[PDB]
Order: sequence, then C-alpha cells, then structure tokens
Amino acid sequence: MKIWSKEEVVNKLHEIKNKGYLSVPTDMFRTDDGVVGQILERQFGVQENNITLGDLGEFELKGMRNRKAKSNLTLFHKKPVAGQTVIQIFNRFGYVKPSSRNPEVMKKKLFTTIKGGRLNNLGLTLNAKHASEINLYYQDEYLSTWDLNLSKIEKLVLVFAETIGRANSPEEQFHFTKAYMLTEINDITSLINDGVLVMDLCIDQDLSKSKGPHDRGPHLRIPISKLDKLYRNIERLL
DNA sequence: GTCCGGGCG
DNA sequence: CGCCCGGAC
Repeated sequence: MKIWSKEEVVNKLHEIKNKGYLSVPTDMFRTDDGVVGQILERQFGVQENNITLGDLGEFELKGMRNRKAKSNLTLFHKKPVAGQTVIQIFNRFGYVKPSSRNPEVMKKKLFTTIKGGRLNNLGLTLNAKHASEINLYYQDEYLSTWDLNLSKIEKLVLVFAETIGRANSPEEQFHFTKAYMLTEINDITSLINDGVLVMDLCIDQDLSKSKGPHDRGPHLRIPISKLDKLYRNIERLL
C-alpha cells in the first residue's frame, strides 16, 4: 500500500482536473452509480477493492457527482455485530416491487434510511448509547446492534465532479473540479441520536431468479451539508 | 456473507 | 424524507 501525503494528493487532484472530462472505460462500464468513484480511484492508481482501510493510506478518497440536490455521502458499510441479521431484517421488512430500472422485473427490496430521533415509515429507528453500541429498533422492539469503527474515515478527500452525458450511460463523463480534505472527526453518538448520521439498508433480490438477496451492507451515510458536524477541520484542496 | 463504489424525485 | 442500485473476494 502507498500512504499518500497531502502534497501528493493536491498535486494529483490538479493533474486530474486539468485533464477535463474523463470517460468510463469500456472495461469499467456497468450501469453503475459508483462509476464516479471507480474513475477517481483509477486516476489515483487505486484498483477496485473491498479493503476496509482508507484507500490512500492516511486518507480515504470519496467521489461525488456535483448534483444540485445531492444524495447522501456513503461513508462505509458495516453489518450488525449482534441481534437480527440484515437478511432477517430484509425477510421481515422487505417489500415486493418492480425494479426501478426495469419495471418488467419484480424484486423484493429493502431500501430504507434509518435515523435516530424518529421512526421512519417502516417503523425503524436508531438509538446510540456509544459508537460501539448503535441499536436498531422496530418501534420499541430491539432488532440489532452495530459497533462501528470509523478509522477508514478519519481523513477524507472528497472530490466533486461535473458531468456530461446521461447518468449511468456508457457516454457519461466526469470533470473533477473541487475537492476537500476533512479531518478531526467528532464522536458519532450524538450525531446518530440527532438524526444527522443515518444508516441505509440496501438489499434486493430478483424474484424470477434463484439467487439469494444481495445485501450491499448497511451504509453509514451523512448529507454533504452536515459534514461540518462530523469533521471539525475542512480544507479546500482543489 | 461482508465489505467496496455510489444514486433519485 | 421514501426509495434506489453496480460491484469485489
């Protein structure tokens, strides 16, 4: 592994921006929301991976399309350490509904965002005692517990991309024009309980096939506009 | 299974 | 917010 210095990342970010609109290699394309991150990684010599640690060693690289109304930032994924498994949660709380990409394909899905401080429409809520104990409830019924390690996200290099082309098309292109370094992470307990940091469940299954469901891992997520509640130091790198 | 990379109206 | 995907090993 290469552990990057800040100077080397800043130099690399400038190089990337200066290239302008980058394409999706034919070998990489797979109708994938995450291609923005795949491209940003490849520009940094980071190959596709499922390693837990920050992919630049001292930093973790995150790429996002510069949408006017942005999706939340996915920080990392983590299964519960205790209680109901995610598939058990899917079995119970999942629902049968056509694929949103191909309406001729029926899925069972659980795509839900769970927050502390309130119940969502499925009745699900979080209560954090500490970062090491975040509890999932259905109403007053305990379900599962997460113990989250945030070492991968201690230092983020967040990079925003302007786009041309239709979203998730082969012809989509990305110009990385802005980047921030976020460091000095706060404790997440309050952030869970105040509804700032959220957990997404993202599980689905093609019910015409005899595959099991695809659990993409419970996502810890944060809106970009609340990153200042998670990190006390934000630096404009690009 | 358990992580990685990210979306929409 | 309710709701949503593509991968790796």
